[PDB]
Amino acid sequence: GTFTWTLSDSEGKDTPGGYCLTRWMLIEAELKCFGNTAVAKCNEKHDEEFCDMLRLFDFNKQAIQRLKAQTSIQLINKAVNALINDQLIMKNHLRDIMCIPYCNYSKYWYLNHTTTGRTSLPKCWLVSNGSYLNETHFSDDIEQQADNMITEMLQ
Amino acid sequence: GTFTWTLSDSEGKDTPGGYCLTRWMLIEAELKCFGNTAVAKCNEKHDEEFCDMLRLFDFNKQAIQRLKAQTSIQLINKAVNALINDQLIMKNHLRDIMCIPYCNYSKYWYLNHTTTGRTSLPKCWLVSNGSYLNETHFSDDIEQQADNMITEMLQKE
Amino acid sequence: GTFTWTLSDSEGKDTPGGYCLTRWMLIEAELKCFGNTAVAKCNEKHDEEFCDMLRLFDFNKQAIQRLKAPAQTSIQLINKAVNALINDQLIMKNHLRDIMCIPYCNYSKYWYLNHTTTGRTSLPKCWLVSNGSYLNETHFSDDIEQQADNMITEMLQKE
Amino acid sequence: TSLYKGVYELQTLELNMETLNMTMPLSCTKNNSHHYIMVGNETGLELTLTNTSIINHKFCNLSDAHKKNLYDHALMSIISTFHLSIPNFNQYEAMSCDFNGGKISVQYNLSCGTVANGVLQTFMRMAWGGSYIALDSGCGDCIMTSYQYLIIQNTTWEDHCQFSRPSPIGYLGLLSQRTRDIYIS
Amino acid sequence: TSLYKGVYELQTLELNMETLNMTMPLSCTKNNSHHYIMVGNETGLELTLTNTSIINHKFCNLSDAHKKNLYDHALMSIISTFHLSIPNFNQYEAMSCDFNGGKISVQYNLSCGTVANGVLQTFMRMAWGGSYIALDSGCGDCIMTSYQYLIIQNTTWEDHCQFSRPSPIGYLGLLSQRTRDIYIS
Amino acid sequence: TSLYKGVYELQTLELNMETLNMTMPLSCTKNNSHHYIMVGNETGLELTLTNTSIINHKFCNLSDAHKKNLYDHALMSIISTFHLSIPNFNQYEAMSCDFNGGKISVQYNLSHCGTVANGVLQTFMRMAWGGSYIALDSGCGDCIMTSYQYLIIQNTTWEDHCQFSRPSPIGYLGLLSQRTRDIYIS
Ligand SMILES: *[C@@H]1O[C@H](CO)[C@@H](O[C@@H]2O[C@H](CO)[C@@H](O[C@@H]3O[C@H](CO)[C@@H](O)[C@H](O[C@H]4O[C@H](CO)[C@@H](O)[C@H](O)[C@@H]4O)[C@@H]3O)[C@H](O)[C@H]2NC(C)=O)[C@H](O)[C@H]1NC(C)=O
Ligand SMILES: *[C@@H]1O[C@H](CO)[C@@H](O[C@@H]2O[C@H](CO)[C@@H](O[C@@H]3O[C@H](CO)[C@@H](O)[C@H](O[C@H]4O[C@H](CO)[C@@H](O)[C@H](O)[C@@H]4O)[C@@H]3O)[C@H](O)[C@H]2NC(C)=O)[C@H](O)[C@H]1NC(C)=O
Ligand SMILES: *[C@@H]1O[C@H](CO)[C@@H](O[C@@H]2O[C@H](CO)[C@@H](O[C@@H]3O[C@H](CO)[C@@H](O)[C@H](O[C@H]4O[C@H](CO)[C@@H](O)[C@H](O)[C@@H]4O)[C@@H]3O)[C@H](O)[C@H]2NC(C)=O)[C@H](O)[C@H]1NC(C)=O
Ligand SMILES: *[C@@H]1O[C@H](CO)[C@@H](O[C@@H]2O[C@H](CO)[C@@H](O[C@@H]3O[C@H](CO)[C@@H](O)[C@H](O)[C@@H]3O)[C@H](O)[C@H]2NC(C)=O)[C@H](O)[C@H]1NC(C)=O
Ligand SMILES: *[C@@H]1O[C@H](CO)[C@@H](O[C@@H]2O[C@H](CO)[C@@H](O[C@@H]3O[C@H](CO)[C@@H](O)[C@H](O)[C@@H]3O)[C@H](O)[C@H]2NC(C)=O)[C@H](O)[C@H]1NC(C)=O
Ligand SMILES: *[C@@H]1O[C@H](CO)[C@@H](O[C@@H]2O[C@H](CO)[C@@H](O[C@@H]3O[C@H](CO)[C@@H](O)[C@H](O)[C@@H]3O)[C@H](O)[C@H]2NC(C)=O)[C@H](O)[C@H]1NC(C)=O
Ligand SMILES: *[C@@H]1O[C@H](CO)[C@@H](O[C@@H]2O[C@H](CO)[C@@H](O)[C@H](O)[C@H]2NC(C)=O)[C@H](O)[C@H]1NC(C)=O
Ligand SMILES: *[C@@H]1O[C@H](CO)[C@@H](O[C@@H]2O[C@H](CO)[C@@H](O)[C@H](O)[C@H]2NC(C)=O)[C@H](O)[C@H]1NC(C)=O
Ligand SMILES: *[C@@H]1O[C@H](CO)[C@@H](O[C@@H]2O[C@H](CO)[C@@H](O)[C@H](O)[C@H]2NC(C)=O)[C@H](O)[C@H]1NC(C)=O
Ligand SMILES: *[C@@H]1O[C@H](CO)[C@@H](O[C@@H]2O[C@H](CO)[C@@H](O)[C@H](O)[C@H]2NC(C)=O)[C@H](O)[C@H]1NC(C)=O
Ligand SMILES: *[C@@H]1O[C@H](CO)[C@@H](O[C@@H]2O[C@H](CO)[C@@H](O)[C@H](O)[C@H]2NC(C)=O)[C@H](O)[C@H]1NC(C)=O
Ligand SMILES: *[C@@H]1O[C@H](CO)[C@@H](O[C@@H]2O[C@H](CO)[C@@H](O)[C@H](O)[C@H]2NC(C)=O)[C@H](O)[C@H]1NC(C)=O
Ligand SMILES: *[C@@H]1O[C@H](CO)[C@@H](O[C@@H]2O[C@H](CO)[C@@H](O)[C@H](O)[C@H]2NC(C)=O)[C@H](O)[C@H]1NC(C)=O
Ligand SMILES: *[C@@H]1O[C@H](CO)[C@@H](O[C@@H]2O[C@H](CO)[C@@H](O)[C@H](O)[C@H]2NC(C)=O)[C@H](O)[C@H]1NC(C)=O
Ligand SMILES: *[C@@H]1O[C@H](CO)[C@@H](O[C@@H]2O[C@H](CO)[C@@H](O)[C@H](O)[C@H]2NC(C)=O)[C@H](O)[C@H]1NC(C)=O
Ligand SMILES: *[C@@H]1O[C@H](CO)[C@@H](O[C@@H]2O[C@H](CO)[C@@H](O)[C@H](O)[C@H]2NC(C)=O)[C@H](O)[C@H]1NC(C)=O
Ligand SMILES: *[C@@H]1O[C@H](CO)[C@@H](O)[C@H](O)[C@H]1NC(C)=O
Ligand SMILES: *[C@@H]1O[C@H](CO)[C@@H](O)[C@H](O)[C@H]1NC(C)=O
Ligand SMILES: *[C@@H]1O[C@H](CO)[C@@H](O)[C@H](O)[C@H]1NC(C)=O
Ligand SMILES: *[C@@H]1O[C@H](CO)[C@@H](O)[C@H](O)[C@H]1NC(C)=O
Ligand SMILES: *[C@@H]1O[C@H](CO)[C@@H](O)[C@H](O)[C@H]1NC(C)=O
Ligand SMILES: *[C@@H]1O[C@H](CO)[C@@H](O)[C@H](O)[C@H]1NC(C)=O
Repeated sequence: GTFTWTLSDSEGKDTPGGYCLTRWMLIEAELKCFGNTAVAKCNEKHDEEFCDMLRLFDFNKQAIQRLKAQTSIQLINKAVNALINDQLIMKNHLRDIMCIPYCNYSKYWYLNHTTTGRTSLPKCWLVSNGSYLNETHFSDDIEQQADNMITEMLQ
Repeated sequence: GTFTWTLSDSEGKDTPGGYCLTRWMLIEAELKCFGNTAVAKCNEKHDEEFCDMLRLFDFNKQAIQRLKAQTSIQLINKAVNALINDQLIMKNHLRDIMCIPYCNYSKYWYLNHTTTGRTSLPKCWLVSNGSYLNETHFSDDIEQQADNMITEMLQKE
Repeated sequence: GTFTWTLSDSEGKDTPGGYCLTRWMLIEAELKCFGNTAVAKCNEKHDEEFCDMLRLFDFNKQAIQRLKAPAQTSIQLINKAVNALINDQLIMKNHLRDIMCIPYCNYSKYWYLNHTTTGRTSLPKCWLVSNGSYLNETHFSDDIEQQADNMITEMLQKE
Repeated sequence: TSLYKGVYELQTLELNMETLNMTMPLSCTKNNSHHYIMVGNETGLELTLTNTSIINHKFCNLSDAHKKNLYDHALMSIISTFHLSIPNFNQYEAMSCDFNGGKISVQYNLSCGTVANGVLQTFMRMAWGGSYIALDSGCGDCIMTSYQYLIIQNTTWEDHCQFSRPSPIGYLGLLSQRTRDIYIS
Repeated sequence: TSLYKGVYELQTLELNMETLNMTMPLSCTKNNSHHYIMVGNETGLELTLTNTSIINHKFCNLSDAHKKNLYDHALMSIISTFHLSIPNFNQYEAMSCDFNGGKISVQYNLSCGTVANGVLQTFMRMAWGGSYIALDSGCGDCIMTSYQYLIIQNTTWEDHCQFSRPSPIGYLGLLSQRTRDIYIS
Repeated sequence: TSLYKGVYELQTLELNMETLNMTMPLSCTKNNSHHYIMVGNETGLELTLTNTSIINHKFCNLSDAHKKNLYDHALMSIISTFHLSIPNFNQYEAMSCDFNGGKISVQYNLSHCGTVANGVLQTFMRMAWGGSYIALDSGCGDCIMTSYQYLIIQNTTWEDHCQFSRPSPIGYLGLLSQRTRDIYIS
């Protein structure tokens, strides 16, 4: 079927829903927190790659905190389809085969409001032949996300 | 993929789509009927366990009324994924493994209006170590359902 | 999982989102174009058969354009991509209906409502068939009635 | 030419699946006895229901055929998908094959719950369009046919699809239910 | 009883899965040692955990059993699903069987990562209701039980489901994770 | 730095997948020849493409290896997923193994479009998702070719190997679905 794993909430949060990535989950960066309005889209949509990664990071966090075993591969083999969209990474595989910019699940981009501090859901930074795309090559993607940010900010 | 089976409805009913469970589908209870506005969420959501059971009970009924055969296991071996979310029951298996109160698909709770009779979609009554949770331990889940019931009854008017 | 293939937009279209079927994709017909408002439902819903066909036709189009043709028609590509284009349980649904003597969808003919003056169309629903013959309009009249009401609601939602 | 609500006219469209021939196989049927699968515009497969057999030896030299890599890899992948999709296949004596020189040819000797039901259920799925004509089945885990053998042979492309239009939906459906129902070996 | 916002009364609902007996199997448990999977209203299947063995020969004549098509095909399907669902099954010596006359009977000789873990994980899944009472494992992959053998035999239907209600959720979950974890042979 | 609508600043983040090592395998590449799959912080697997062979006998004693339960069960599970994910594998001779003492080592002879070398390279392309194109030379085109003659898979110990591409579980997780999806009759 589709992913049923819901992201677990920590204890020192102001609104039930948001998710945070520690400084050890991000390379050359400090911790970053994302609001409930953004991560809520992870339960609705099926197509977001960054959501698939949050469910992987959360599952790894929950499995370490609650169990003891590194033959823990048997566990992920059961849970894979409940955390990620298998066809979503097949889509990226198809794009790579067709010389189309694809997502290798490493870098993501998002829009961050200057004074509100509110952020969009991080979308995947595409790559083509071993180099990420310039901002100039997906600027209309960023423009569309900025429009969705305004209509969400009004609501 | 995901479930595509739509819940058929019986001939003698007030509203099309509204589902009912007979007294033989419930244990120690008479027949209970749920309105269209509630069961309509079964086609939208992929997350609800009570919806996967309705598609199992309906498929059982339809297979009996329309076919003749017990080795009918070959039929459910084909149609399982068109009825239930496989990863939803894997979810409760993960929760059971991790000592989290899980859903064993037996008991369900829902809100019911004093005068209107309209009911929420039954959510699964969780269990932890062979005993269902008290109302006190998922009280904030019932509070959220009552707020969704108010916002839905307001959209009627 | 579920289908993730997004339908590719042609270069000359006025609104980004619509999809068109050429005169060679349709039998005994000229080319037909569907608006973004209709095709947008293909990304939301999981149950529409006509949407699964669009992703098949687009995938076939994209694979021919972007991949140098194989010497002898390798089938490995579609075996990888199938679940990313179609809903397997949707065609299993029609296989269940055919087994139970219920009118089913054999993925050939589709019906839709076209407004005589505005030109907007609903998403083509599948024209069901029972025992080697499509159903008359008279046997699914109330399915067409419901679609007109949703068309009304969608047209009013613009104003 | 039928109006709904005074403004909405009912219109139709019929998809021509023949243009998908370069990407995916396409099943169709000629008459009651003969059915086909088309891979591209040259090769293909012939599913025949005949009371006349074509193979009399009860061996299937699959390992030899694999080593002598002559057959079309696409055609055998359809033969594998078909045979794996058979549920409760327990009598290997009925399956008899001949892959001499790459020419693939497989015969299923027919004769509820028997091996003939599982082979006809998979045949019913494979040629989705116009399979009911040969089944005589109606509606009911039990399919019975008068024919005694199902013979699958490689063939060349011609205008065969006369009773039903070609379609890939048949093949695409067996891909998910591939090894879903197989006993322990 | 208890009303929320003064107008919504909290009500319950407990489903009776026993009515699904004709379409899908139903697992349940009697006590710590005895568990059952029911198919229909007559034929059934018992899987039990005993320190006493029932099969002393270490052979599993599966090919002979298939040829002599005596057994119930439904019970063979759920026992194929069970053996296939075992992850990292590498010691075939523990599996011993006896299918003489259609009477199916399979014994798993128990004794982190051993073959006993994979068989008990699949048993934990199979009888979803009331498997914890026999595991004595809590939460922690690695399952350890005092019992030495898991014996699976065919049986007749009775009012066995005394500790947990029957449900199909157990069997339905193994169907997807069927051949998902199997080594090369 | 880069502002949109005067109030939305374009910001990025890069995930460090290395912390998922205890739950799932992680693929990555060192150079053109060497690629790796990491299981935990100790064991692992080394996929190397070399014109030099490492096994000369054309037998694979898997049944013997299963009985003598010495090998790591995790590495055996990922070596099974690889061999099953190969499509249209029909030349068992190229498959040669040596599991003496739990030391797992598998060699694929690519010397033997449509050949057995394509299917093994297609599965290798998926497995080490990051940085597989460097070894392929293929570009875009189905048919994959390489100068190298052998694909050798050996068990190894964990080190700072992921130099060209970052570690990722995306490769392995994708083969799990397309596991037994394309295999011929035996
Ligand atoms: C989900 O979890 C719940 C809670 O853990 C679980 O509910 C339990 O179900 C069993 C089986 O129905 C109940 O046991 C019953 O207990 C009463 C007295 O308390 C007995 O009278 C019953 O015996 C009758 O039925 C027997 C078997 O048919 C007959 O042999 C006998 O003669 C009687 O006629 C029966 O033993 C148990 O009380 C509940 N527990 C609670 C807390 O309610 C449920 O089974 C789980 N669901 C699934 C699908 O596993
Ligand atoms: C879905 O179900 C429908 C209804 O059961 C089914 O439609 C049928 O398709 C066949 C095949 O296209 C139609 O048969 C045609 O009939 C016309 C006359 O009515 C003939 O002229 C055609 O013959 C030509 O085709 C030959 C072979 O291609 C050529 O050699 C030659 O040029 C012939 O002139 C053809 O036989 C049939 O009429 C319809 N039936 C209905 C009721 O419309 C459809 O095939 C099903 N879809 C799938 C995918 O199975
Ligand atoms: C997704 O695609 C991108 C772009 O193709 C890809 O990014 C690349 O990742 C590698 C690996 O991190 C980067 O290589 C680094 O380069 C810097 C400077 O050039 C070096 O200092 C680094 O070396 C350190 O790490 C080594 C291994 O840990 C140590 O051995 C060494 O001593 C150093 O400590 C490292 O080699 C590369 O620069 C980027 N490329 C770009 C354009 O940013 C990414 O890996 C892809 N993701 C996946 C999951 O494949
Ligand atoms: C296995 O499942 C079948 C069907 O789900 C069960 O049979 C069903 O039993 C109920 C109650 O006995 C029957 O309801 C009856 O309907 C008649 C009217 O037709 C009414 O007069 C009776 O008073 C009663 O309400 C139901 O018809 C029947 N269905 C079928 C198809 O037989 C059966 O009990 C289950 N067996 C086990 C062992 O669980
Ligand atoms: C299941 O497996 C276990 C362990 O692999 C088997 O137990 C072993 O059975 C043998 C033969 O009965 C035992 O050998 C005997 O040991 C005693 C000393 O305890 C010795 O005096 C005798 O001369 C004889 O050699 C062996 O000890 C025993 N091992 C263990 C660990 O229990 C068991 O037989 C297997 N069951 C089946 C049904 O295959
Ligand atoms: C494999 O993954 C594990 C866990 O995902 C990695 O271990 C983690 O390493 C970080 C950084 O060293 C640890 O954070 C530390 O937390 C303590 C307080 O708890 C703090 O004092 C330290 O300064 C540091 O912030 C984290 O606890 C640790 N987690 C576990 C479960 O051990 C490990 O590094 C990874 N190994 C490889 C080879 O990738
Ligand atoms: C959005 O931007 C703001 C400001 O640029 C970020 O807030 C900063 O967070 C860092 C580390 O958490 C602090 O050291 C700064 O003091 C913060 N600045 C302000 C003005 O609050 C915020 O983290 C960004 N959001 C995301 C998701 O990256
Ligand atoms: C919600 O509550 C109403 C009233 O309490 C229930 O309706 C009653 O149902 C019983 C049994 O079906 C009848 O005998 C009564 O006549 C009904 N009363 C009224 C006022 O309608 C209704 O069944 C409840 N909903 C559910 C799903 O249980
Ligand atoms: C197989 O499919 C191809 C492409 O879908 C068909 O070729 C097309 O035919 C139309 C009409 O003649 C041309 O306008 C296109 O340019 C062709 N496309 C290509 C890529 O050649 C072909 O007719 C189909 N063959 C069969 C036997 O159905
Ligand atoms: C279905 O069509 C096939 C092919 O047109 C018919 O098979 C032919 O039958 C005649 C008479 O026995 C033979 O001489 C031909 O060699 C056969 N051709 C092939 C390709 O096998 C078949 O008879 C038709 N069946 C029905 C019921 O109409
Ligand atoms: C193929 O052979 C079978 C069996 O010989 C034929 O079926 C028989 O048809 C006759 C006449 O209708 C009946 O009296 C028999 O009872 C049937 N036997 C069985 C086992 O069904 C069938 O008609 C033949 N088909 C063809 C095309 O020749
Ligand atoms: C669980 O229930 C079963 C069946 O009621 C019990 O098995 C019986 O045990 C007695 C005493 O040894 C035997 O005489 C019977 O022949 C057994 N019956 C069957 C069907 O095997 C079993 O003892 C019970 N176990 C527990 C722990 O309560
Ligand atoms: C089945 O046999 C095992 C092994 O003989 C029993 O487990 C032993 O129980 C005793 C008493 O508690 C312990 O001292 C031993 O250490 C246990 N051995 C092992 C290997 O765990 C078990 O109790 C027996 N079960 C039954 C129902 O008789
Ligand atoms: C890729 O890196 C590996 C490891 O650093 C290189 O393999 C070494 O090659 C030399 C010369 O053949 C041997 O003496 C070493 O034993 C090898 N090391 C290992 C671990 O196998 C390899 O040469 C590099 N390849 C390229 C193209 O840079
Ligand atoms: C796989 O097993 C076979 C048979 O046990 C081994 O082949 C034997 O090897 C010995 C020692 O070289 C010879 O004396 C025998 O003649 C061989 N027998 C046969 C039938 O070839 C083989 O060495 C094993 N391979 C591995 C890698 O363990
Ligand atoms: C591995 O061996 C192959 C085959 O000997 C090498 O490929 C040859 O390279 C030369 C020089 O470019 C060409 O003239 C040949 O035509 C190539 N042969 C083939 C079959 O492609 C390859 O370069 C070697 N690789 C390494 C790393 O030494
Ligand atoms: C709707 O009708 C108009 C006018 O008849 C026509 O131009 C248009 O192509 C139709 N739409 C479709 C999708 O066929
Ligand atoms: C098919 O089976 C029947 C009955 O078992 C037998 O008479 C006939 O000779 C068989 N045909 C072939 C070709 O094996
Ligand atoms: C089947 O293939 C072989 C080898 O390619 C060929 O000789 C034979 O003619 C083919 N059969 C048909 C009916 O075309
Ligand atoms: C198992 O099946 C055989 C044959 O159907 C039967 O004789 C035997 O009694 C069955 N076992 C039980 C315990 O009912
Ligand atoms: C690999 O195959 C080639 C050609 O078949 C052969 O020359 C070579 O000796 C083989 N190498 C091994 C190690 O089997
Ligand atoms: C592979 O494993 C064996 C046994 O654990 C060990 O002896 C050998 O050194 C390992 N190989 C490498 C390259 O580490």
